[PDB]
Parts: sequence; structure tokens; C-alpha cells
Amino acid sequence: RNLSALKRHRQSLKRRLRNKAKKSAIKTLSKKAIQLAQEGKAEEALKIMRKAESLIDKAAKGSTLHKNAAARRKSRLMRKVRQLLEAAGAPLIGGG
Amino acid sequence: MVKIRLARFGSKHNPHYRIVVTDARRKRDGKYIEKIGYYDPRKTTPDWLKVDVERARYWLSVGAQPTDTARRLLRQAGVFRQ
Amino acid sequence: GRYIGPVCRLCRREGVKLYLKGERCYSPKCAMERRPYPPGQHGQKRARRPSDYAVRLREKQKLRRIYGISERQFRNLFEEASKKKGVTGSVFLGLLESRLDNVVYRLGFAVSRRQARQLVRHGHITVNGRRVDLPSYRVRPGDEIAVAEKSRNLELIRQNLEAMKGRKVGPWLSLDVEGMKGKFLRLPDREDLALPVNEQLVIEFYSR
Amino acid sequence: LTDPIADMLTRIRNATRVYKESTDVPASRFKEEILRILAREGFIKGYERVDVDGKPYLRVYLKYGPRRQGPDPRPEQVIHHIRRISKPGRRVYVGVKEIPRVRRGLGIAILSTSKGVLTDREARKLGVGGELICEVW
Amino acid sequence: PKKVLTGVVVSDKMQKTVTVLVERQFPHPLYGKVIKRSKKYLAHDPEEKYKLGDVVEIIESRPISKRKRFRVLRLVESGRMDLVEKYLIRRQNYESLSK
Amino acid sequence: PTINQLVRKGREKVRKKSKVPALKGAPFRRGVCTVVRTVTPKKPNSALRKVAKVRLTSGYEVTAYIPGEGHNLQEHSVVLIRGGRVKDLPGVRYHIVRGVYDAAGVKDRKKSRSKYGTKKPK
RNA sequence: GCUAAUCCCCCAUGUGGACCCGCCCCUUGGGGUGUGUCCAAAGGGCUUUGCCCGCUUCCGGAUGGGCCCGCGUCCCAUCAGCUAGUUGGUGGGGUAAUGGCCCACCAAGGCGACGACGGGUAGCCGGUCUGAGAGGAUGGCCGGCCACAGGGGCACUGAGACACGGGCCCCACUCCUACGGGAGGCAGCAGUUAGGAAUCUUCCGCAAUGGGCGCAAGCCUGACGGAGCGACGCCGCUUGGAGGAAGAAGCCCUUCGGGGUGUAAACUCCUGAACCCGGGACGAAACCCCCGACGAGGGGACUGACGGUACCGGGGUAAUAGCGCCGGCCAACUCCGUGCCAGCAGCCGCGGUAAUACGGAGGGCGCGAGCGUUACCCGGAUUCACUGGGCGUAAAGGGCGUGUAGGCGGCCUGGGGCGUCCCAUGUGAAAGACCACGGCUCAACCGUGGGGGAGCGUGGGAUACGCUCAGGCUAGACGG
RNA sequence: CCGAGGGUAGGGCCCGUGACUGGGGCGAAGUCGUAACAAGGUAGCUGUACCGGAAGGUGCGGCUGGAU
Ligand code: SF4
Ligand SMILES: [Mg+2]
Ligand SMILES: [Mg+2]
Ligand SMILES: [Mg+2]
Ligand SMILES: [Mg+2]
Ligand SMILES: [Mg+2]
Ligand SMILES: [Mg+2]
Ligand SMILES: [Mg+2]
Ligand SMILES: [Mg+2]
Ligand SMILES: [Mg+2]
Ligand SMILES: [Mg+2]
Ligand SMILES: [Mg+2]
Ligand SMILES: [Mg+2]
Ligand SMILES: [Mg+2]
Ligand SMILES: [Mg+2]
Ligand SMILES: [Mg+2]
Ligand SMILES: [Mg+2]
Ligand SMILES: [Mg+2]
Ligand SMILES: [Mg+2]
Ligand SMILES: [Mg+2]
Ligand SMILES: [Mg+2]
Ligand SMILES: [Mg+2]
Ligand SMILES: [Mg+2]
Ligand SMILES: [Mg+2]
Ligand SMILES: [Mg+2]
Ligand SMILES: [Mg+2]
Ligand SMILES: [Mg+2]
Ligand SMILES: [Mg+2]
Ligand SMILES: [Mg+2]
Ligand SMILES: [Mg+2]
Ligand SMILES: [Mg+2]
Ligand SMILES: [Mg+2]
Ligand SMILES: [Mg+2]
Ligand SMILES: [Mg+2]
Ligand SMILES: [Mg+2]
Ligand SMILES: [Mg+2]
Ligand SMILES: [Mg+2]
Ligand SMILES: [Mg+2]
Ligand SMILES: [Mg+2]
Ligand SMILES: [Mg+2]
Ligand SMILES: [Mg+2]
Ligand SMILES: [Mg+2]
Ligand SMILES: [Mg+2]
Ligand SMILES: [Mg+2]
Ligand SMILES: [Mg+2]
Ligand SMILES: [Mg+2]
Ligand SMILES: [Mg+2]
Ligand SMILES: [Mg+2]
Ligand SMILES: [Mg+2]
Ligand SMILES: [Mg+2]
Ligand SMILES: [Mg+2]
Ligand SMILES: [Mg+2]
Ligand SMILES: [Mg+2]
Ligand SMILES: [Mg+2]
Ligand SMILES: [Mg+2]
Ligand SMILES: [Mg+2]
Ligand SMILES: [Mg+2]
Ligand SMILES: [Mg+2]
Ligand SMILES: [Mg+2]
Ligand SMILES: [Mg+2]
Ligand SMILES: [Mg+2]
Ligand SMILES: [Mg+2]
Ligand SMILES: [Mg+2]
Ligand SMILES: [Mg+2]
Ligand SMILES: [Mg+2]
Ligand SMILES: [Mg+2]
Ligand SMILES: [Mg+2]
Ligand SMILES: [Mg+2]
Ligand SMILES: [Mg+2]
Ligand SMILES: [Mg+2]
Ligand SMILES: [Mg+2]
Ligand SMILES: [Mg+2]
Ligand SMILES: [Mg+2]
Ligand SMILES: [Mg+2]
Ligand SMILES: [Mg+2]
Ligand SMILES: [Mg+2]
Ligand SMILES: [Mg+2]
Ligand SMILES: [Mg+2]
Ligand SMILES: [Mg+2]
Ligand SMILES: [Mg+2]
Ligand SMILES: [Mg+2]
Ligand SMILES: [Mg+2]
Ligand SMILES: [Mg+2]
Ligand SMILES: [Mg+2]
Ligand SMILES: [Mg+2]
Ligand SMILES: [Mg+2]
Ligand SMILES: [Mg+2]
Ligand SMILES: [Mg+2]
Ligand SMILES: [Mg+2]
Ligand SMILES: [Mg+2]
Ligand SMILES: [Mg+2]
Ligand SMILES: [Mg+2]
Ligand SMILES: [Mg+2]
Ligand SMILES: [Mg+2]
Ligand SMILES: [Mg+2]
Ligand SMILES: [Mg+2]
Ligand SMILES: [Mg+2]
Ligand SMILES: [Mg+2]
Ligand SMILES: [Mg+2]
Ligand SMILES: [Mg+2]
Ligand SMILES: [Mg+2]
Ligand SMILES: [Mg+2]
Ligand SMILES: [Mg+2]
Ligand SMILES: [Mg+2]
Ligand SMILES: [Mg+2]
Ligand SMILES: [Mg+2]
Ligand SMILES: [Mg+2]
Ligand SMILES: [Mg+2]
Ligand SMILES: [Mg+2]
Ligand SMILES: [Mg+2]
Ligand SMILES: [Mg+2]
Ligand SMILES: [Mg+2]
Ligand SMILES: [Mg+2]
Repeated sequence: RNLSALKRHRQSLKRRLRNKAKKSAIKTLSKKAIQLAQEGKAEEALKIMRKAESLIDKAAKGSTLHKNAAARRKSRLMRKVRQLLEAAGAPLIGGG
Repeated sequence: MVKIRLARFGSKHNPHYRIVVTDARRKRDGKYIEKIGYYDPRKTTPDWLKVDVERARYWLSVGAQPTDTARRLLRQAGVFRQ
Repeated sequence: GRYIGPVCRLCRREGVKLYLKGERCYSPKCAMERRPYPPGQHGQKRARRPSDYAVRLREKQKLRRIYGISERQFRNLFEEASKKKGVTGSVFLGLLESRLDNVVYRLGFAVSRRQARQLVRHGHITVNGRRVDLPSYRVRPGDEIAVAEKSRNLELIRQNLEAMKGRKVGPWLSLDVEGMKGKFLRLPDREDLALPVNEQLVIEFYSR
Repeated sequence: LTDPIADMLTRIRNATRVYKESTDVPASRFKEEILRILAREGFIKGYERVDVDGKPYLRVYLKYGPRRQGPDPRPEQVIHHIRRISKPGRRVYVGVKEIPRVRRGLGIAILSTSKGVLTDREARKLGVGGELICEVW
Repeated sequence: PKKVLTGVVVSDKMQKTVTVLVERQFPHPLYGKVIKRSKKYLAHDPEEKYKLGDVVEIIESRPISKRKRFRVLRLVESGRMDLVEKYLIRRQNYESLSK
Repeated sequence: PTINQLVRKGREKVRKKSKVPALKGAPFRRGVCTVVRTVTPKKPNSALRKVAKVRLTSGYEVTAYIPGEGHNLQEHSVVLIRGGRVKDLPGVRYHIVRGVYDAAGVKDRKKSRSKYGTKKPK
């Protein structure tokens, strides 16, 4: 009337927890970076973008983001940010 | 992983294995990649074993894993002779 | 299994002597030599022209009733001969001949195939050494058909070997008397046997 | 006219049923190649390029059997049978290995191939297939 | 190899995309006779260079949109409106096949 | 037809119509008898043929023939049926199997007992 | 409320990899490079300055998958028009990745008699059954793929699932309680029940093969290896064999003289299925231990569910036959009884007092632990006719024109080479089939080998015919 | 936001069934007449129209598959 599959279920709930926690912070920071990048604030834009970029690849180390997802996410982050800064500018740090 | 093992043919109380390379996740008598020899445990014929030792070493080279009771039939067939 | 019944009624229907008994066949107490007419209430009534079908039924039944064999195994052999290369008639006749119970009766080990079966069936026969009790075994060229020594010292085999001193046995067969052992040399050509059967008509029976 | 080739074969077939010495068909460099095979294989005495009212024709000299005994003194044919295989309605193509033996060997299948007009025999010889023109015996 | 077909552009009413009608022959499996069958492909034309009536080649490609799995290879011929007519008239006839 | 006519319309594969619809694919079907009576046959015959109305497990209710001399069939009798018309009895498309359920075998059969569901006498 | 790690996070290092910008090669997002930026890791065990299992990051291989395309895949046209995420574009979202898969906007398109849309039926194939072949029918078992896990939806964890014996939610149903509340998912192996014409043991075993975990011992394995049941099928075998009357009784027939069953029986000899006793497997040598170097190699041992079965050896009893048919097709004939009755019946047709046609008997025919029936498939059916049919009167020319699409098209010469034909080459899994041999005492079954083809991808080749483009002709056609 | 589904409302296709009713098939030993087959006793058949217990009759035009 029970197995260790119940055990396997329990583990999933904790990993989901840790997963959601990282992915939200990414989206929160990525947009935060994008936010600043429009109203640049060129230094602050690049400053945040690094912390997002970091959290992206650090989530990629685990089961959070697949290698290509992190790469996919980062490619879209930088591209949006830089072109946001191409209006006004200019990129105060790195980068880059 | 990719493996080299025995897929039973023959019939009831009439064993007859084919040594073969196929996915470990396959069903044992399932579709295989390539046959590389045969074997008769009941020894009812002059050559109840034979192995393409040339081929059996190719897969082994690339990461195929033999069963324990296949390693026997591969050593005896002189694949492990250095 | 096989026919296992009154065997003289067969010959009387066939209009031919089928030598199915051994000894009695040659005596004037034979069924045919006393009554050459069909078994039953109407055997003396004047026969009407047998249909095309009737003719081919008889010839097949004849060739089959000779070997005391079941219609299935008869059919299956014919089919095997129907697939196999060459003149179907020859291969069929040869295959019918290559049966162990027949080879046993041919080399004269027995008086009748009917008796030749029980000899095979009761282990009294062997081939190339090993014992065989299977009346259907497919005799090949090179097969050494012998009596088992544990059956060598028996009356019925002796009496029947005591007749096989000088009787000649077909161009496809050899024999060592006293030692109670012979050999199958080759597959009988149609010439080798003169069976009262137009075997062409047998093919034509099955082509319906 | 819709099938020039068939018309010829029909002109021949019809003409032989009344045992004409010859008969005329409208000319073509392809009808000739066929007629060539027809003559060499011995179906016709031969042909020659004539003109009718200034228009090109092929005259075909017909070959028959000997005078015969009985109520019907009409001789046998040399061409008993000739008819289209491939048609405009349906193009019949055969590879070499599937080329039919006309009348167990006694007749020929004229064929148009990428190596000229050949018979069944010649096709297996040259080793090529093609559109099956007609069968004749 | 990536499959390449030749066909006539029968519509240029889309943006950056044309309809390429490709025809083909084959003997009928039972009846022998050579029969014609055609099929329309929507092809990607990034520059909108191709016109109505152009006989062109298309190569099978990575998906561009839905229904778009071919890019235009090269111009083969220009100005075959005679073929577009053959296509168009058949469509027009369909309004006389209803009830 | 022209070859072209064949390419367009093709040939028409004509289907076979079952002669035993109430069977609905099955070799035999169980039913219960509603009416058991006698019916006069059509020309050029003359008799009183034994017939049963049976309501099947296929939802159908068909008229069935009763083969053999004498029977123990009545209303509410459970019966099994098989195919085969009785030509001279229009509307009868099925035979009742003797020796099954409430259908006993024929008393005193000696010849052909399997078809009349009668055990072998000693 | 305490605590460990191969649990979790932070800094570092950067072989490398990830991203933006630039550039060289390439040509869809492929490879390299420079600047900026970003990213690692985990230890455990024994014989302990050395091994073993791990861990991290990156490149390649191999294997298993995702997605996309060409061609092929049933019935109804008494379904003829279908379509607003619809077709395409721009920009994002999303994924491992392409994509209207999703969103916003813009354009107004997309599909359809070469059958769209709608309805009906079906999981598809290797193959299987039949058939001379062509073709028809079919997809159980075995192998490949798909789909599903009471009915639906959804995501979580993960390399991989939107997961049969994991999770959430809604429904139906059922159950349990202490009436306060809760639980389940056999289309896993058995088994129950209902339905039905009908389809199995709540068996035995991890010894074998394969699988999961572990350094390993080993543990789990209703996969599987076997057993039980059911003539369901195929195959092998048995109920005996030799002798034995001008021929018992019994029964049938009869011209009353006789004919039949019938060498059949009886009886004589001979053999010895069953059974009783003795011995008793092939399947099992690996892992492991020993030495060697935990490798190469050599040597040692353990273990058998089936099973004391098969089988080998000794003894040894004459030991189950049934079913259908006997008018013609179609093989097998007589008597009695009934009297258009009872009944038979696949078709033709039988029975109304001389029935080889009903029922019984004798005799006969055919098969034989089977014989018959029903149902369905193909065949006979050249009766949907490609192979291989027809339309004056047999079923069948449209009442007649005109013409759309389509189908088909004269003679000559060139170019292309699409059809077409040839060669090379890849694929065409295995099993099945075909041929040969071999293993079970034969066969069925099974093993080893051999021959292949269609069909498609590829390269090369040919040009007669069909095609296409080009240039001519006048016989068709039209005009003066 | 979308969303299983539940609910309200109006459509479409199919199946089953229904007082009663239309003809159809078979049964057959009933009833009425005799339309068709011969020149079938008014040559027949035909499309159409009207009429009559019923086969049928008649008008109009058509066919010979009409005897003489
Ligand atoms: S005795 Fe032998 S031969 Fe004479 S009839 Fe009886 S069996 Fe036939
Ligand atoms: Mg666990
Ligand atoms: Mg937030
Ligand atoms: Mg995840
Ligand atoms: Mg990852
Ligand atoms: Mg193991
Ligand atoms: Mg048998
Ligand atoms: Mg003889
Ligand atoms: Mg032959
Ligand atoms: Mg002789
Ligand atoms: Mg046959
Ligand atoms: Mg033809
Ligand atoms: Mg796009
Ligand atoms: Mg009931
Ligand atoms: Mg009658
Ligand atoms: Mg029937
Ligand atoms: Mg009977
Ligand atoms: Mg600690
Ligand atoms: Mg760091
Ligand atoms: Mg470890
Ligand atoms: Mg996009
Ligand atoms: Mg969409
Ligand atoms: Mg929108
Ligand atoms: Mg708009
Ligand atoms: Mg199409
Ligand atoms: Mg259609
Ligand atoms: Mg449905
Ligand atoms: Mg189907
Ligand atoms: Mg279905
Ligand atoms: Mg045929
Ligand atoms: Mg089935
Ligand atoms: Mg399957
Ligand atoms: Mg579902
Ligand atoms: Mg579900
Ligand atoms: Mg559920
Ligand atoms: Mg269920
Ligand atoms: Mg995992
Ligand atoms: Mg995923
Ligand atoms: Mg679930
Ligand atoms: Mg699923
Ligand atoms: Mg379950
Ligand atoms: Mg599971
Ligand atoms: Mg309580
Ligand atoms: Mg709760
Ligand atoms: Mg339960
Ligand atoms: Mg079960
Ligand atoms: Mg059960
Ligand atoms: Mg039940
Ligand atoms: Mg029941
Ligand atoms: Mg079973
Ligand atoms: Mg195991
Ligand atoms: Mg392991
Ligand atoms: Mg367990
Ligand atoms: Mg178990
Ligand atoms: Mg059995
Ligand atoms: Mg006498
Ligand atoms: Mg006598
Ligand atoms: Mg007597
Ligand atoms: Mg007597
Ligand atoms: Mg006897
Ligand atoms: Mg062993
Ligand atoms: Mg072990
Ligand atoms: Mg060793
Ligand atoms: Mg014993
Ligand atoms: Mg013994
Ligand atoms: Mg004794
Ligand atoms: Mg006896
Ligand atoms: Mg019979
Ligand atoms: Mg009669
Ligand atoms: Mg007869
Ligand atoms: Mg009398
Ligand atoms: Mg009476
Ligand atoms: Mg009867
Ligand atoms: Mg009489
Ligand atoms: Mg009488
Ligand atoms: Mg009788
Ligand atoms: Mg009868
Ligand atoms: Mg049967
Ligand atoms: Mg049929
Ligand atoms: Mg046919
Ligand atoms: Mg035809
Ligand atoms: Mg006809
Ligand atoms: Mg005509
Ligand atoms: Mg006309
Ligand atoms: Mg009209
Ligand atoms: Mg035209
Ligand atoms: Mg044309
Ligand atoms: Mg032309
Ligand atoms: Mg040309
Ligand atoms: Mg070409
Ligand atoms: Mg194969
Ligand atoms: Mg053998
Ligand atoms: Mg093989
Ligand atoms: Mg072949
Ligand atoms: Mg090939
Ligand atoms: Mg040319
Ligand atoms: Mg020209
Ligand atoms: Mg002119
Ligand atoms: Mg003129
Ligand atoms: Mg909704
Ligand atoms: Mg709704
Ligand atoms: Mg609800
Ligand atoms: Mg009514
Ligand atoms: Mg009524
Ligand atoms: Mg009149
Ligand atoms: Mg009159
Ligand atoms: Mg009149
Ligand atoms: Mg009138
Ligand atoms: Mg009125
Ligand atoms: Mg009146
Ligand atoms: Mg009037
Ligand atoms: Mg008139
Ligand atoms: Mg007249």
C-alpha cells in the first residue's frame, strides 16, 4: 500500500522549490537590467546585466536551465540591453 | 548503453543463442544493431560457437559492454588474447 | 493410424492382387484367386462405366493402399514431390519407397509391410547403429538398415531371413544375409518397380 | 490519323487477308526501321521508297505460303498475327529482363530502344529494354 | 539530398511568399498509362523578386512558417502566363460545378 | 471502356451481402423461443414443417427451422441457432441446433446423429 | 528545538566552454579568432608517499531520440464548396531546436472535382491467407513504429515523462468507518464477475538468457526459463503381426438353386503400448577464489525450477474407434416401413402404396482420434475483365448540337534528356518464405549457410519512341 | 490570461419508435372481368393528357418490335 516512490515524490517538491526560486530572480533581474537599459543609466544597466548573466549560468550548472536555454536567454538579454543603449548611451562599463 | 549479449532463439528445451550488439534498453529478443556470431550451449553440433572477432572488437573499442556470460564466449573465441 | 483392417477386400475392389499378406498371397487360398470380384452384396452385378473421376480415385487409392499409409501423409509426400525438382511421378514414388517400413519390407526382413511396421515399431530394427521405432523415417542413400542384435535371435526374423538367401533385391539395394543387415544404395527409378499403377493418373487426381 | 505506326501494321494485316502482292503505307524514317526488321526476320519480301501523287510512301511486297490442297486452296500466311502493344492511350515500357518471348520463340517483339529498333533476341543481346512496339508471328 | 522541384508561380498575392505549382508524371500502378499530378507549394521569396508566370526551382528547406517548407532556388524562366491561364481556368470552372 | 476511362472512374469492387444478418458475425447465437408451431411450405411441396420464432442475443428476433422428427421445444425454451435457409419455407433463414440447451436430440436416430444431436446408443 | 554529507550556497582558478560587438574562411544558426563579460567541482574505500570507485569543465565517438520534406495508404459526391490564427509578413514569447506552437500588429490571403470540407470504417508495416500470375482479402501470435493506462485536463522532478503499478484537479462508480471522516484505479501475472457461440493455473523457479542497483558478496525481476489446462492447430505414434474354411453362428440379400459380411471371426504361433524395477541427463560455466599484474594467461570451485522428467538398461500385458456419406454434380445399392404424411435439401429437385432422394437395417464409399456442421476470407468468377469482357435485337450509345477542362495527335531536321532504357552504388533490419546442409531416434519445430528481387536516394551512360524547346514542309485541318 | 467541465439558448446530421396511411413482395385451393401473346377478335407498343370497379379506354403525335 506504499513504496519508495513516495520518497521520490518528496524530493521533487524541494527541487521544484529551489528551481522556481532561481528562475524568478533571473526574470526579475533580467527585466531589471532591461528596465535600466532603456532609461540608461548606462552604467547601472550593464551593472545589473552582469548579475543577471551570472545567475543565468549559475542556474545552468544545475537542473534549472539547460545549456542552450541559458545561452538562449543570455543572447536575448545582451541584444535587448545594448540596442536599448544605442539610443543615448554610452556603455559605462563591461560588458561588453 | 550499447551492449553485446545473447538473444535466445531456438525453442522450448532447445536453447540457441545469437551473440549480438544491441541497446541495453532493448527487449532481449528485440531489434539489434548487428549480429556478430552465434552459440549453442547444448553443444549439439561440431562448432557450437563462432564469433567475428574482427567486429566484436570494433564495438568493444567504441564503448560496447559485454555481458558476463558473453565475455566467456568472447574470451574463448579469442577476442581477449593480447 | 494406418488402415489396420480386413485387407483382402482391398484387392477385390482394386481388381488387382496387392501382396499385402506375405505367405497367403501366393497360396491359391488368396482372395483374388477365388473371387476376382468386388466386396459386398453387389460384387457380382455387372459394373457400369467408371467415371473419369472414378478411375483416378482408384489408382490413388491403389498406390496408397499398397503402402498401408494414411491419406494425410500420402498427400504431404505428393506435395513435397510436387515442389521438388524433376518428374513429379518419379520423386513421389521414390519418396514413398524411401520410408523405413517399406525399406524393411523390401530388403525382405518381413513378409508384409504391415508386418514390416511392427518390426520397426517394436524396436526390432535399427539404422546406422541407433535404434529406430518410427515407420516414417526418411531413408537416404548410405543408410545401414540392420536388425538389433537383441532381436536377431528371434524365430520370426529367422524364418523370414531363411527365405532371403538368393532372392534378388532391386538395382538400388544391397544385402548381407546371415549378418541380418542391408543398405539403401540409391533412389528407385520408375523402371526399378513395375507397380500396377499408372502414376500419371495420380497427379491428375490432385489437380482437381 | 492518330497512330501512324498502328495504321501501317493494320494496312499490312488487312492486305494479307486478300493476298495482295504489295501495299502502300505513308512513309516515315521510323516506319522504315520497323519495316527493315520485318523484312530481315522474313515476314515480308521487302520494301522500297515510292511516291504517290508526289507524296512519299513505302510499298511493301507481301510474302505468303504455297498453294494448298482441299476445299480452301488459300495459302497460309507468313504474318499470321501482328498488333500494337504500346499505344498512344497507354505507353508500354519493359526493361530487358521482362521482355516477353513471342510464341515460345517462333515470333518476335519489335521494340524501340535507345540503341535502335531491335527484336527481343537482339535486345537481350545488346542488353537494353524500351517501348514495346508490337508482336508478330 | 534536399529535394528540388520545378514549378510555375501561380500567385504572388502574399508578401515575401509565392505559390509554386509543381507537376509530375508517373505510370498508373495498375493501368500503366502515364498520368499527370500536380501540387502547390508555398515558397519563401525574401526579396519578392519573382513574378506571376515565372517558371522557377524550389529546394526543400528548414521550416519558415506553417505550410512553408521550401525556399525558391533560382529563376529558370520568365513570363509563362500561358501556364497560369491553364491553372486559373480550372479554378474558374469550379463555380460551374456546384449547386 | 478506354484506358483513360479506367484511370478516371476505375473499376467497382462489388461487395457480398450476408445471408444471415441476425448472426451478426458470429458462428452461432443463443435465443429464446416465443412461438413454436407448424408452417405449410410453398409449391411444389406440401407438409407441416416445424418452425420456431426465436429472439436472439443480437437483439434480433428471427424465425427458425426445427430439423428432425419430433421435438421438445415450447415457449420460453432456450435455443441455439446456425445458418442455412430452408428453401421451401419463405422467411426461414436459420436452423435450430439439436442437442443444445432446451433443444434435445432426436429420439431413435441411428444414421447421421451429429447433425441431429443424438448421443451414440449402446 | 539539535546535526552530517557525494545535500545547498559563496569566493577563487579557467584547460576550456556560454553570450554581445568586430573580423577571416564558410554559406540558413557551420569553423576559427580578438576585446568585454559569465561559468566548475565531492568525496568514499582498502592492504595507505599508492591504487580503486567517484566528482568537475570541454572536445569526439557510439547509441537512443525530437522536428521537417518527397512519394505511398479505405468507403460515400444522395458530403461541393471549406477557412479569422484562417494564409503570409513584421516583432516578441517559448522550446534542445525549426514552426501560428503562442501573443501583438500589418497585409488579404490559404484549400478545393488531381475530390477540399463533412460523414462512415480502420491502429500502420515486416508479413499472413488465397491465387497460374496479375490480383483479392487480411494485420491474431512473433518483430518494428504509433497510441493509450476508469473518463478528461494540467504541470512538477528529470538526460529523457507531461509518466499503467509518480503528483494535482474535475467527473462517474465503488468501497470503508466508530457516521466524526477517508480510500481506490489488473488494457501487468494469475484469478472473480458480467457479456458471449467461445478462449487457461489465484502453479514452479531466478538454475538458464536479459534487465535494475552495488567495488563485490549479492539483492530485486508474474520480463523470462518451465510446468498446469483446452484434440484449438500442425506433426509423430497406438488400438497389433504372421497363419488360418471353397468359407461357423449371427444378421442381410435370393430366382430358394444360392449370393453377401469374410480371413473377417473362432482357433495356432510371434511381438510387447501401457505398466513394474534399475540407472539418470544435455541445459552450468561463468561471476567468484588462486597465481599471474584485479590486465593477457593459466589453474580452483559453487549453483538445475523443469525433475528422478526425458532418455538408457531389464522385466512385461493383444491392448480405444469413431464420423460423414452412398439420386446427379460425386466415390458408394439393396430389403422393409411410411404413402405430397413423416421428412430430406448446397443447387437441380425428392415423398400423392415399387423411393438407390424420407426413417431403419444390411451391404458399400471416404477419411480416421478424429469426422462433420455453422461463420467468414480467397478460389473457381474472363461474374469490375491491367493481365483478361462487353453495349443492332441478350443488361448496356447520352434526343441532337456547340464547346470548357482533360485525353489523344501528321512529315522532316536539330538542341535539351523529363519520361524511357543500361551500368555502377547505397538502402531494402531480424524472423517468415525459397534452395542446401545440419540438431532433436523422424516429423512438426529449430540451428548454420545461400540466392535474390521490386521500390527509392546517388554518380555515370544512351536517344529509338513519348516529352520539351527551336527551325522547316504540306498529305490533316481551314481559307481564296 | 487561457483553462477540464458545468449551465442557458438556438441550430445541424444520424438512429430508434408512433395512432394511422401509401404502395411492394410472397402465400393461395377466393371474387370480378378478359387487357397482352394468332389480325388475341378494336394490330401492338409508346410519351403525354383526360376518364373509368379493375385490367384498361380515348384524344394527339411517334415507332414496326405489325398479320394480311
Ligand atoms: S491374399 Fe494377399 S494378395 Fe490375395 S487378396 Fe488377400 S491380400 Fe491381396
Ligand atoms: Mg530511493
Ligand atoms: Mg516579481
Ligand atoms: Mg527541469
Ligand atoms: Mg543543464
Ligand atoms: Mg545475471
Ligand atoms: Mg494424426
Ligand atoms: Mg506388393
Ligand atoms: Mg515437379
Ligand atoms: Mg524385381
Ligand atoms: Mg489446386
Ligand atoms: Mg497489354
Ligand atoms: Mg516567419
Ligand atoms: Mg436470454
Ligand atoms: Mg413435392
Ligand atoms: Mg449454408
Ligand atoms: Mg451418419
Ligand atoms: Mg558540518
Ligand atoms: Mg565563481
Ligand atoms: Mg561512487
Ligand atoms: Mg519568429
Ligand atoms: Mg495555429
Ligand atoms: Mg492575433
Ligand atoms: Mg486586417
Ligand atoms: Mg493534389
Ligand atoms: Mg471521389
Ligand atoms: Mg466513430
Ligand atoms: Mg482498415
Ligand atoms: Mg477503431
Ligand atoms: Mg484467375
Ligand atoms: Mg483477427
Ligand atoms: Mg504486433
Ligand atoms: Mg486519454
Ligand atoms: Mg487519463
Ligand atoms: Mg483517471
Ligand atoms: Mg477497465
Ligand atoms: Mg535520473
Ligand atoms: Mg524537456
Ligand atoms: Mg498519472
Ligand atoms: Mg503518454
Ligand atoms: Mg494497474
Ligand atoms: Mg511506473
Ligand atoms: Mg469517530
Ligand atoms: Mg484530506
Ligand atoms: Mg486493489
Ligand atoms: Mg488477467
Ligand atoms: Mg479469467
Ligand atoms: Mg462468465
Ligand atoms: Mg452467460
Ligand atoms: Mg499460456
Ligand atoms: Mg536471473
Ligand atoms: Mg553493473
Ligand atoms: Mg519482491
Ligand atoms: Mg514469480
Ligand atoms: Mg495433441
Ligand atoms: Mg461357397
Ligand atoms: Mg464364401
Ligand atoms: Mg455365413
Ligand atoms: Mg452364407
Ligand atoms: Mg488377422
Ligand atoms: Mg550442466
Ligand atoms: Mg552469483
Ligand atoms: Mg581467467
Ligand atoms: Mg524411473
Ligand atoms: Mg522395456
Ligand atoms: Mg515374453
Ligand atoms: Mg485380437
Ligand atoms: Mg463427406
Ligand atoms: Mg431416382
Ligand atoms: Mg456413383
Ligand atoms: Mg419381395
Ligand atoms: Mg405415418
Ligand atoms: Mg441425411
Ligand atoms: Mg410409386
Ligand atoms: Mg416403398
Ligand atoms: Mg436411403
Ligand atoms: Mg441425399
Ligand atoms: Mg474440425
Ligand atoms: Mg467467393
Ligand atoms: Mg478477378
Ligand atoms: Mg480490359
Ligand atoms: Mg460479359
Ligand atoms: Mg464502340
Ligand atoms: Mg443516336
Ligand atoms: Mg436530357
Ligand atoms: Mg484543348
Ligand atoms: Mg500533348
Ligand atoms: Mg508526335
Ligand atoms: Mg525531337
Ligand atoms: Mg532522362
Ligand atoms: Mg529478409
Ligand atoms: Mg537431421
Ligand atoms: Mg535462415
Ligand atoms: Mg522470388
Ligand atoms: Mg538493387
Ligand atoms: Mg533528341
Ligand atoms: Mg515546329
Ligand atoms: Mg489538304
Ligand atoms: Mg478548300
Ligand atoms: Mg470555454
Ligand atoms: Mg463548453
Ligand atoms: Mg464542473
Ligand atoms: Mg404498412
Ligand atoms: Mg398495409
Ligand atoms: Mg388494346
Ligand atoms: Mg383479348
Ligand atoms: Mg386487340
Ligand atoms: Mg396513349
Ligand atoms: Mg379516379
Ligand atoms: Mg361500378
Ligand atoms: Mg371514353
Ligand atoms: Mg397514332
Ligand atoms: Mg410481327
